[PDB]
Amino acid sequence: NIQGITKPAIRRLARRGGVKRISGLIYEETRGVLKVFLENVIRDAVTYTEHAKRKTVTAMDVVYALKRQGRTLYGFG
Amino acid sequence: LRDNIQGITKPAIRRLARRGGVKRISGLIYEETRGVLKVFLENVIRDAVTYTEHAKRKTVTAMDVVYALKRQGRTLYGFG
Amino acid sequence: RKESYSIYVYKVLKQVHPDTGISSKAMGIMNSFVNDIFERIAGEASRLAHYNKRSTITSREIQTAVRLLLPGELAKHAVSEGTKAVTKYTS
Amino acid sequence: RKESYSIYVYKVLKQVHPDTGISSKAMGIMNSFVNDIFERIAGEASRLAHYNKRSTITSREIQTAVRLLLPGELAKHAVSEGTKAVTKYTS
Amino acid sequence: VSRSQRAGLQFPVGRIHRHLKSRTTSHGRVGATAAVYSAAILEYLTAEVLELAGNASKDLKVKRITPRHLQLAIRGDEELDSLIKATIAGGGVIPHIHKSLI
Amino acid sequence: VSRSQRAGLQFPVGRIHRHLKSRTTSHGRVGATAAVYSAAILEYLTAEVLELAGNASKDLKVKRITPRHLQLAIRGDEELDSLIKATIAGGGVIP
Amino acid sequence: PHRYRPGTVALREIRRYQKSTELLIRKLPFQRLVREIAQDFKTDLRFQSSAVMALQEASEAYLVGLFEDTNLCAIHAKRVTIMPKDIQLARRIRGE
Amino acid sequence: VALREIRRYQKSTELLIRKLPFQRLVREIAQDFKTDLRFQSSAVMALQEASEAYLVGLFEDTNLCAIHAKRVTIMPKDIQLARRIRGER
DNA sequence: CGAATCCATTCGAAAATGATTACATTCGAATCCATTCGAAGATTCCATTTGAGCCTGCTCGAGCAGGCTCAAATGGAATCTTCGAATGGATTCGAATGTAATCATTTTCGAATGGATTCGAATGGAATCTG
DNA sequence: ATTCCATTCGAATCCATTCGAAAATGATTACATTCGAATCCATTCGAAGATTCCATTTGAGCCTGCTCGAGCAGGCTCAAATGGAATCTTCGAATGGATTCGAATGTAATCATTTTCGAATGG
Repeated sequence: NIQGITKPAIRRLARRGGVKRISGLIYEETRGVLKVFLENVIRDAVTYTEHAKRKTVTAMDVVYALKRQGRTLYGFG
Repeated sequence: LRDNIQGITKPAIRRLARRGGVKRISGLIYEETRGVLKVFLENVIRDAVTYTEHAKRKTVTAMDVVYALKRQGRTLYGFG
Repeated sequence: RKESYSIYVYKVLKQVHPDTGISSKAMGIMNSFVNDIFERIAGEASRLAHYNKRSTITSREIQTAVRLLLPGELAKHAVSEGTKAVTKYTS
Repeated sequence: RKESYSIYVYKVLKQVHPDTGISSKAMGIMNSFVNDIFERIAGEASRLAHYNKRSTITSREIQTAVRLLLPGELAKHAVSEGTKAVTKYTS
Repeated sequence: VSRSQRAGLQFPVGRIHRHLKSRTTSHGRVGATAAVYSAAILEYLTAEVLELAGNASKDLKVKRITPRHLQLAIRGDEELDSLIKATIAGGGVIPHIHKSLI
Repeated sequence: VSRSQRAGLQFPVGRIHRHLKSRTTSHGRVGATAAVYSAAILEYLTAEVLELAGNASKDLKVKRITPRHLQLAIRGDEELDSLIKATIAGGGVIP
Repeated sequence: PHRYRPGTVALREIRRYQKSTELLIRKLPFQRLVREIAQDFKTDLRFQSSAVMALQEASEAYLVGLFEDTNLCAIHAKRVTIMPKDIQLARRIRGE
Repeated sequence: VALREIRRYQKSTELLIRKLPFQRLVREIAQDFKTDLRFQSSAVMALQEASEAYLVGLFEDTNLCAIHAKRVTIMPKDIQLARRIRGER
């Protein structure tokens, strides 16, 4: 399902980042980086959910995990 | 006390660079190194003096420096 | 029931800009900002009280925590505002 | 008088390496390391207890705190050790 | 005769006292003049951020504040940028293009 | 019979219980097995670090342990390096 | 046959995507990816929508910052094209 | 001879800056925050250790940046880039 | 060879036992939201191929700036001496915070709408690639 | 001469500011008692001098390796057009799991004794 993050989406993210020219092997590197980041965050989100004896992942577990990682987020609680 | 930043001589910077793994060094590196060292020292000493002043003391101890370092994220082991 | 900081944020906004409004998402962001800053100050004050083998938290601890946490040219004005408020409250 | 973890560190060292000594500076390093880890675990456990609207700290909070902080295989091993101790304590 | 009116503020003093008393470890007391200091600090910071955001909004000929204006106001000031390192949901990035790319 | 002897440990359980009780906010209670869990974790980590440092000392033909050995042991392991990011006064650098 | 020289439309999209504030990845593929990744930790989970949206916002911000650092590294070596080595150097210096 | 110095200074553990000049610099810097101050030897030692570790790490990152651009000589550009990516300035 | 590591010891500070209460956590029900699931449709993004010019990598000549050697002088180390500056501990006391009742606010949640805010056009104001 | 875009008019649409009801919860008065100032006194401890060998630093010269600029060729990313997938929107039953409210237990904190232990000092 990692192939659902297409090449034009990476081009748009690069453009917002300020990149004028892009190589041809950037996309796979970006996909790997994104997968690693997502795994790291989701691990802690699920740990927080399991401690509370629940089966539904809420927004506050994600907020707490992001704050733990050092990536505080404003707007969701 | 004036112009004490020039006591960080060229050989000392060369030794630190050698331990860092540097083969060749430009001639304009020393001024940049002195500037960055001054900034680092100023921040840490400011925090240490704040910690000392809160306790109504006149002597700067090792624990003030340890706490000031831990505040920035530069934890140090072996001094307190 | 649930408590928040919306009333006071709206009061301050109407105090500084009497003809400008706010939205709901900006209100949520402001609430998060206030909660975060409060948690930081409280934690630093507790640690400062613990270091000197004390039990009570006073305005000295708050002043030192503000001096340690806020960047320069913001610590001076904040300390001035707090000192003025305490002096007015006492008298 | 002041407290320290010197006796227990020496006992553990005599358990692992029965013929090796340890200097004073390494002892100071180990004391600092132990204090750091203990403070981290205690803080995380307090936060976990607060998030769930509870007042008692139990072994479940310690287990979850260990799971959050320690990386990879370490955490797994640590958990096992702790569990064993509890089973030997209650019986 | 509320304590906030006596101090001359808008943020509460009793509620801040109640909140401070719940995070003081064990057997920890809280003085009555710590709440005044904390309320004054919070009000000052809020007023600063709101003023900058209102100026940024008025520069664009609109009559409301949105997270975009909050991000624009925060990232344009050095002290506020240094103090706040969180992610504002709905702000984007400040436009900037390198000289060698044009 | 001490609680540590019942649990089979070397680190203290009563002292750790007393230390944990002085961190709970306002009226906060602490169980009796939280101390046992904490003592077990601390003892395990200490034993691992000491074992690695002793192996390094045996490699370097020294009977004693110095901060150089601790730095070598800590920086040579992936998880120990990940967990410990502090500065050891007297270690140097890894070649 | 009107044509644009290579490099103008790139600047046009740079301005267009730096002026806006929306999200750039589609929602359904990201939701599917999140579910597949999370199924390796616990079976039969459920997700609030807000959790997925928070994850998407964080991911997008992370990628934009990483690309800014990559562009800096590419400019250092006297180039305008970004390559995998720039990403590797930026991530190595940042501590990741 | 440049590699011999690297091999010699990577194996040792002592300090590389002289003690008296560093102590004088520390006192001169601290003069700006409070007059008529006193120090302990432990405070100066802790400051020296921290400073040396910081400089060595910075020089490692600088060497990486210099190698990226196909060179062996380090310049101020590399220091500026390393401090910019770390988010120090 | 000597600067450090290890063992003997007496005593206060602190941990283990035993009742006793309350306080907090556990074990059924009963709504009732809110997440998973299935189906149909207009269209807007996305995937693939063709043409081509601009950016990247490599070679060669030229300058330039860093490392290596040597002699002379300098400023950091190293070992007492004086002292006078500053912590640290005891013992009152005086300032200040918590606890218990009793109101009288004050803040939170659920409807009502007039205005600031999205689509849909619009032609003026550039921006551009070819002459 | 061909496209593209900040900025300005309609238009149904959306939403932020008022307005009421009522349940927490501050604010006042009167004890009780922790807790932190305020003086005095011991002693470590940090600062300022004096006196040298000897190691470390600093100019001065030489020259070779390293970085820089220019002319070329080939690798390769961009721009445009045509089919064709698949996300987005809306609707509707079927289903699962948080959340609140009573009762019945499990367990941790608080005194009163007794006793084991580890921190400081020598050797």
